[PDB]
Amino acid sequence: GHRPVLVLSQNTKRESGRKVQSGNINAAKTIADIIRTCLGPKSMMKMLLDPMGGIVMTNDGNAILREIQVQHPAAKSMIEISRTQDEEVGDGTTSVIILAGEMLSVAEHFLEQQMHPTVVISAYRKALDDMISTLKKISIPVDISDSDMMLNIINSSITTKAISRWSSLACNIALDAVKMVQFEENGRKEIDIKKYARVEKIPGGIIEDSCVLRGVMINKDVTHPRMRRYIKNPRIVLLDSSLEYKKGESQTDIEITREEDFTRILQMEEEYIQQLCEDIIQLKPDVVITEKGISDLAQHYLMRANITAIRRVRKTDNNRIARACGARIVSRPEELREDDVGTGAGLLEIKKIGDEYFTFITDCKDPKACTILLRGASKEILSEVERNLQDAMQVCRNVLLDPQLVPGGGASEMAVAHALTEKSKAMTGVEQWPYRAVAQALEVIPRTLIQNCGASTIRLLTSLRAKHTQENCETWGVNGETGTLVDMKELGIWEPLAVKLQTYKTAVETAVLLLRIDDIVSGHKK
Amino acid sequence: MMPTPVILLKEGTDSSQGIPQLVSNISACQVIAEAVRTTLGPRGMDKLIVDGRGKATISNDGATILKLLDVVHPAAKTLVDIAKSQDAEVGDGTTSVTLLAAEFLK
Amino acid sequence: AAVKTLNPKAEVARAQAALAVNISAARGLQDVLRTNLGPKGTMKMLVSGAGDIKLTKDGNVLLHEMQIQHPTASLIAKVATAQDDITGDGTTSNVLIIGELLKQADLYISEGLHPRIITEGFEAAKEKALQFLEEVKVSREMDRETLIDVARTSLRTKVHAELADVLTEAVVDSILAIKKQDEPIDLFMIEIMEMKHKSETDTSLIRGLVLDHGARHPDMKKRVEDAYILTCNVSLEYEKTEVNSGFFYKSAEEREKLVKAERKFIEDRVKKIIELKRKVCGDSDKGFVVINQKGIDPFSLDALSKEGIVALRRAKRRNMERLTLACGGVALNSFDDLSPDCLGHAGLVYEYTLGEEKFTFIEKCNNPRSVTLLIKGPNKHTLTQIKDAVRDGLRAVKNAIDDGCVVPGAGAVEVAMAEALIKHKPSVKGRAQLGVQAFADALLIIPKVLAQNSGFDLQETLVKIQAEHSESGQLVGVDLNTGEPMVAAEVGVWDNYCVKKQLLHSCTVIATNILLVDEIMRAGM
Amino acid sequence: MAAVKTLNPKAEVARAQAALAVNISAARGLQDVLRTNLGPKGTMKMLVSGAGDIKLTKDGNVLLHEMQIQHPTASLIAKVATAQDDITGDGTTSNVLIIGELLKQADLYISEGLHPRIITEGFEAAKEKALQFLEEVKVSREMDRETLIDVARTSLRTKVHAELADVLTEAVVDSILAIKKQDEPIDLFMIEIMEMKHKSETDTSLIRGLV
Amino acid sequence: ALHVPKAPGFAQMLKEGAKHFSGLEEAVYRNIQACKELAQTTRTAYGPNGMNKMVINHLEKLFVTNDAATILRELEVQHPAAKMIVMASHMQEQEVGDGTNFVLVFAGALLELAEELLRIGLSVSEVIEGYEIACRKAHEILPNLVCCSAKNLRDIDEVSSLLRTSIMSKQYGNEVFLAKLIAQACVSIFPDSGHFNVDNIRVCKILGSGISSSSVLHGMVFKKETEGDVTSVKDAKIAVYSCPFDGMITETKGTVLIKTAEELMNFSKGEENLMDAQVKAIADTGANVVVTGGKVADMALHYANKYNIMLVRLNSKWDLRRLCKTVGATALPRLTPPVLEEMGHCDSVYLSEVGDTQVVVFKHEKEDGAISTIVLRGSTDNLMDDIERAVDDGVNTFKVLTRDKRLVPGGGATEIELAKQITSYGETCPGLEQYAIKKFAEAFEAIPRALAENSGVKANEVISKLYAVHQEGNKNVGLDIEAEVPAVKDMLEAGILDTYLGKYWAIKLATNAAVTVLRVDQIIMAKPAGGPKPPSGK
Amino acid sequence: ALHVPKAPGFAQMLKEGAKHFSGLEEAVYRNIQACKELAQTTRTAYGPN
Ligand SMILES: Nc1ncnc2c1ncn2[C@@H]1O[C@H](COP(=O)(O)OP(=O)(O)O)[C@@H](O)[C@H]1O
Ligand SMILES: Nc1ncnc2c1ncn2[C@@H]1O[C@H](COP(=O)(O)OP(=O)(O)O)[C@@H](O)[C@H]1O
Ligand SMILES: Nc1ncnc2c1ncn2[C@@H]1O[C@H](COP(=O)(O)OP(=O)(O)O)[C@@H](O)[C@H]1O
Ligand SMILES: [Mg+2]
Ligand SMILES: [Mg+2]
Ligand SMILES: [Mg+2]
Ligand SMILES: [Mg+2]
Ligand SMILES: [Mg+2]
Repeated sequence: GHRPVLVLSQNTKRESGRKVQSGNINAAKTIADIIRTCLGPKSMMKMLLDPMGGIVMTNDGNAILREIQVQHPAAKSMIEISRTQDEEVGDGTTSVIILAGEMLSVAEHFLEQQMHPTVVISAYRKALDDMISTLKKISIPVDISDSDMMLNIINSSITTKAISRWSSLACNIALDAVKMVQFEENGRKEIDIKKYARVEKIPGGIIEDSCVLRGVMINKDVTHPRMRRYIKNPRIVLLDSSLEYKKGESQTDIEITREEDFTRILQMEEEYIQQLCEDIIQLKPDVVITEKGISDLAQHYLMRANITAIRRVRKTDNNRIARACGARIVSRPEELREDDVGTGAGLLEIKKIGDEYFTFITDCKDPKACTILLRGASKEILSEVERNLQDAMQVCRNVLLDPQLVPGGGASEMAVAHALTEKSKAMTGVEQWPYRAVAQALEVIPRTLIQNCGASTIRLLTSLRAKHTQENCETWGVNGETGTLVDMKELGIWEPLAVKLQTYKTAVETAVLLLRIDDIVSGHKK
Repeated sequence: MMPTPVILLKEGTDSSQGIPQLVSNISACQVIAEAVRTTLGPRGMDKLIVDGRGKATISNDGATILKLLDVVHPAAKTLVDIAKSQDAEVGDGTTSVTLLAAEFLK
Repeated sequence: AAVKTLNPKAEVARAQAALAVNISAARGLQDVLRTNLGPKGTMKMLVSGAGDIKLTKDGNVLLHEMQIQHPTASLIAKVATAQDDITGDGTTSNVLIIGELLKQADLYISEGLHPRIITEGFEAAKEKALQFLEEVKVSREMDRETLIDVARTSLRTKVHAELADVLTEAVVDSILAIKKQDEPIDLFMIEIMEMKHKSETDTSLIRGLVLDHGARHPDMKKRVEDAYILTCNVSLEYEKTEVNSGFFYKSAEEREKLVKAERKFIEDRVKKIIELKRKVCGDSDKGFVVINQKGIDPFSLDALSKEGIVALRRAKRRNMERLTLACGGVALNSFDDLSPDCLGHAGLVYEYTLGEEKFTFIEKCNNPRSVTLLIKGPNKHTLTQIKDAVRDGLRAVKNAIDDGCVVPGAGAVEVAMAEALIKHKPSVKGRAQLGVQAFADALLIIPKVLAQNSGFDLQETLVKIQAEHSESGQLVGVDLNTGEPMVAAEVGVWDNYCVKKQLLHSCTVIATNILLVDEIMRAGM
Repeated sequence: MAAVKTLNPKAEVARAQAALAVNISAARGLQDVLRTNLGPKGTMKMLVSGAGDIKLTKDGNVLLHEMQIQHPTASLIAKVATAQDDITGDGTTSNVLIIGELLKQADLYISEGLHPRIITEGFEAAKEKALQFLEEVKVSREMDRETLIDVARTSLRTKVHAELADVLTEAVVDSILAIKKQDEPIDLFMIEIMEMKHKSETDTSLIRGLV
Repeated sequence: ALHVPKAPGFAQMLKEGAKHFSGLEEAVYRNIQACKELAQTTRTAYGPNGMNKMVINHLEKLFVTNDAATILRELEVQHPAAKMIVMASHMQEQEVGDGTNFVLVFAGALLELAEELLRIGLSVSEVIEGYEIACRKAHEILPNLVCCSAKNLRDIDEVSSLLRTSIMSKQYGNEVFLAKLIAQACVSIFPDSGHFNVDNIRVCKILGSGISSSSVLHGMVFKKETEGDVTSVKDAKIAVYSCPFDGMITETKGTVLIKTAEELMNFSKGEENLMDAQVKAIADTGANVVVTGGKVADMALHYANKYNIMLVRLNSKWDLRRLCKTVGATALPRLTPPVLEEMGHCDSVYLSEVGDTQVVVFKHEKEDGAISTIVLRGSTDNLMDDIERAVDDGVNTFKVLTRDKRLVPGGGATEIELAKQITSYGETCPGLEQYAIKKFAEAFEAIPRALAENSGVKANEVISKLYAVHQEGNKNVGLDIEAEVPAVKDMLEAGILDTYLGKYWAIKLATNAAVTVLRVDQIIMAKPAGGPKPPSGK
Repeated sequence: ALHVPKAPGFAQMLKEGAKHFSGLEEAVYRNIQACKELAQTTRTAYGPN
């Protein structure tokens, strides 16, 4: 007995002082170093072993970061900012991580030099505002109608992925999907590619056969063999309620005392099913899609009217069909109207791919939803192609919402760094040194590009910095392949302004958040 | 005999072949016959067997004594089986059959 | 390591370690699968954890049944699985080409060359190789002889010579039976049924259906000559009310009346069937067969048997389509309006009993659009091997029918492609010529492995074949009996064009992706 | 599985291509580690012993001795390099590199179904021809001070830093010329190597006497 | 330098519990050794002089038998090549019913001789081709070795003589009596219709009086008791009901609703009156015996006893079907009285006690009926099981004879003639397959050699004498087991004959199994698992 | 597909307790960090203060 007495519970560790700051900055730098080599057109693949047995081959920084598990909370914050960057704009996930790591690394110096973190944070915020101003200044407009320019933008977005050799087909697919998904209702513009731009992967075939359909495709088959698998101009009716006899939600009990009541009940069930089928037929459709089961008797009654029917379809797939073919999902067939009947799909085909049946509602006229049929070598290759297509569609949506572009290949970073350095000459306070530190730390992107390209970092970066000190050289970047300085007005590597703004904001605020941290406490439960 | 990494039968299989196993079978039959040997005749004596639960069975019947014996020897079980057969078909002579069979084997 | 610093229990291989691990795994898989290629290959035996015995020669089956826990092995297995799922053949060639591509790439990477140039050369060589494959394919009208040749080139590689010869006729006849002009072939209409009572050479084609179940009433006829087939999906057994009814009576007589009354619903449908049978055939010469996808209670079975009707219950779901296509009837989900025009016809129906399981044969159809393949063998593993072989043969024949072209086999196309790639190499700009050369050498693996399996030496046979091809310009392959160059087209050694194109595309893609991997990570814990 | 394991269940055996693959892997690993040693532009290796002693070295034989390796083929290569160092005192890294490259090149053709024996006759014939050519190409000179200084440079510059090697060249050449007797074998035991730990590395020199 | 690492590649990629065997020595020779070991294990039970084997399975169940198939089934065989040999033997048993030991002996001999051929320098492909050619030649030769046909199957003595050779290997001491029993049982069944059903033979095992007291009954015997007072009927008119002998009830739900006192008073009386009326209506048709497949109600039993109706309850549906076949009735689904076509007739049905077992007997007097039952007596359960196995072998031999009437001489004569002619054929075959053909011919020597070894004489002298006699021009001479000195005698006169179809199928299956084993070159066994059996096997 | 095997060559031949740090990031940066840490520990005792 006579147990020890103490203030806090056991296993409640606590670390304080500059050691905490050093550990946090080191964790951020380690996170940056993990994916430093996955930046630029010459980035290499990385293989990730899923805990459940899967394998992920990816170049995306967000996927790599989210596929690993870390214990240090600063690394957790880095993973969180990578996920935030991926969710917001779509790409730039590794660039923001690299920038945040570099900013924290250069703030470590001033932390060593007795400067309080609050001064560093204020300088960081001033630098962020000035970078926002410069990025908005050096932007250029883009016309939406110019399809070639959009294709070039998507190409420059996907040159760093593994789909760079099929870039033309990938850009066409992404542009068509983003344009055709674009929708407006009640004066509210909407580009919802998460729900109405579905990417379906079927291993096999060749990637050149992959295409975006003017419709939707589902992994479903007809309920009965006697049912047509090819209809020229189908009239689609969508249902989300079962076409079978089911009990009510109230506790109902029958009490049979006469001979003919049992058969009467069974015939009443059959007649109720026939009534529902007749209500459906009254609109004279061609195909019927339901999210719940369809009884065999209902199938017979539907076939009697020469009507195709798919038994069980997911909610999201049914919504995609409704958007594509202009149908409206209804629950009670008695409430069905002519307007709810979906016309607009120019062909319905149920063909066999490999050893599995697939239903196509393609050939629609003005459809608002799509499926992206992806074919390739294997499942991992198709997953990586899907990730690249997601990045392309996100970039296309960002350009559609914001028609501004800024030069790529490190040109924007160098131009903003030069502007920040020039503005820093006016300040006389102590805040100028972290300001210039942020300015030069922003130069990590071209340095990483040169390092990945294999060229010499020091002389190329010095020449680029000297070039950016001239009058009109804001578009001078670095080739990610030949390792030479080139004007981006000729190379054409442009990236959306929104992506760059989000990257800079996220990096600066991650540095700010990790700079405020001190007195780490751990071990307590909830 | 070699370990033979891949083996024919299941590991732990016991096999006995030849004259020695037949001699052992005969000896087991004699052992079984000895357990009911003294229960034969007007001067015969009873045997008491206690089970796991503690119940005691006192009997002069050869078939009952053999049944209460928990024989596991494959050759010895034949004597118990023929004692049961004699009890079923006749009802008397259950002690004589085991003695006769064991004496034949001896 | 940074990853180990962040996660202490992390396994990481970086830079040359990643390439070494991937190439070692690929070369191990290739070394295992070298002996599979060609009809002269060696059968491999697979024993599962439960002691099940599996004799096979297919690449995909062997890959799935190897006890391997390697990432690159999993990637190659997925690639081969896609290959088998789409084309049905070429898995062993897929693995061999992937392994040899990686080995040839390493041969240059180990000398300081960067893998990116190797990948660029691989892709340029792949484009040129696809062009050459388009230029070399033989567009032919797919008559019976060409399909027999293709089925032979598959089955002889997969099974014994005589068994392959039988399966060629079986598969070709089945495909010709189910195929309609200018219409996609549905392989679901060929039922592969296994019986385990006779020899492997007894496998045959029944131009009809074979069902794994028989009539459950002992008094039903065991053989009907002229039959009217009634395929249906109607429950003929007692069904309970959906609303939880139950019965309420006050005397034994009322209970008897309720018992007699609750069967009226099913008895009405049974009476409809009986009346249709009576109307259709008024004599005892013709017969009536009822195949139901749902159960039939003993009362309905007795009622049907009292009218001389054979009833089969709990049939397979696809059997409805198969019977409607073969017999020619109409599948029914209800008996609301049943007419003689919806009845199928079969020229002979009989039941065969084998041990505890019974089978029903439906043959002599007027023009069966759906047929069945009956696999017969003395062992389960023999049945599995024959099923795999007939699947491969059906896939090959279907591919030949779809793609009107066909590519000469025996490695002749590989040699010609390698020669064309070597000739085209000077046109490639930069150091990608090394990648082009590596791609050509990797393509040359198929004749090498064929010669090695046939027992000859790689170098002499390969140089002889290449010299003959250069001198004559023909498509000379490998003669597995003599080792001399031989025109594969003339002798009938054919390969699927789609299979070759898929091999090229998938192998190049996976090799390029693996070559660019510089780090394997395991930090999900 | 094998014949050996039938008699000795706890026996480790590699047969046919397995043994060749094991040997090639070990040789290639040793060559990969020792590649960076060759030439004056090589990199230092820091070798920490179990007790914690620090040894910075570039010599192939010394580096092999301080390897934490338990491989048979590595042991054979180490013995060969040890004999090389014992008799000639140089060429250990080149020894390991040449052995590894020979094995790799031989495996390159063996993987094509070729028997290793033919490679062995090729190797012996090529060795004979190479020895003849080496006899043809050698440069016979009068070993004056300049040639000895050049040889000492070509060794020490690889072994140590530039200016340190420059000092050691003069030291070694002067010592050898001091103890050398005309047309007599050179007794290297007569050059005592004494070390002190009080000055810089460039303060090492030669004493025309004994310490 | 004190450890040998695993070679890079497949060796390291293998799982921890897996094993990989490849090449000749590691795979083919090991499989041949295992198959030879299995064949040597089973060899001692071949022929009439074969000894029984005590086999204890995992459930500690006794088994005494010289039947190769049963021994193989009750051995936990772990080597997969031996598993293929065992399943080939089981296939032979399923197809024919006899010759399993022949299958094992031939497969083992073929595999040892193939191992010898591989050692001397032949390739696996050459050995396989030679074995296939020799098997084809043997199949061609076999019809020429047929000595005589059955030529009559409705006869009693001739069928018994034919089956004597089949059931002489098992229970060698007393095969004449068992031959007569099985002959009578098989001749009662097998009507003018050519089809013969093995399942129509029923074996009832009641111990107590030795196997010499066994008999054959033209009917069925059930180890049950009558549920009523009547225990003997002389002019039985069995009515068979699949439904329980009770008032039927609704399948949905039965709830007696009472609203007045009169209904409560009269419900039980009405139910009992309905039961009495139903039972009396059943009895009025003349059905004095009632057999039901379900439970029997108390009131129904009382009213059946009131009307002098014999009650027998058969729980097994197979027994009900067999009784319907024997008597000639129809299992009614309801309790309605049976019409004259559904009313079965048996000449005598009664309750009797055999030994210390109460049985119900449905006995016919005519030498006809769909099903005949053999009642077996004895002193030990294991001995009676062995007698049942011998009876099964005899019935399978009769079924084979119905399928094919051709017979070949036994006692090794057929094997010696086959070996001689295959050797003669192979001596004229140029090429490397002559060695394989000669070895296939020599593999036939293992049958007479095993017979001679089991009989206790020198095998070499017997084989030399057999070759001499076959060379001088006698093809029907085999091993004479009734002699202390190696001697031979003509087997056509002795009546020791084997079914041609059985030998043909056994040769085919043994050759196929040997070839299949030889084709295997690599083995990849997964880590063994102690799982609770495959789901298919339950 | 759940474990990363050791790379063939030097990694497999390494002893069970040995460590091998090679390259710039794995060796030089770690050594510089250790030296900086030692200097940090001793720094505060410099000078009269
Ligand atoms: N062809 C090119 N030449 C030079 N730089 C390029 C080229 N293509 C892309 N970049 C640069 O690489 C960056 C994209 O790299 P990426 O791997 O997509 O990183 P993130 O995932 O963070 O966007 C862009 O900032 C762009 O400036
Ligand atoms: N009779 C033959 N003569 C020569 N070559 C053949 C013959 N049959 C098949 N081949 C060649 O051997 C190869 C067999 O490959 P196969 O074992 O089927 O691999 P996969 O099953 O992965 O397709 C084919 O590419 C074909 O070109
Ligand atoms: N009386 C006999 N004399 C000599 N040989 C016999 C006699 N009876 C049977 N055989 C031989 O014994 C063999 C039967 O062996 P058996 O134990 O039945 O094995 P299986 O059950 O596998 O057929 C037959 O081939 C036959 O030639
Ligand atoms: Mg990007
Ligand atoms: Mg007494
Ligand atoms: Mg194939
Ligand atoms: Mg040196
Ligand atoms: Mg027998």
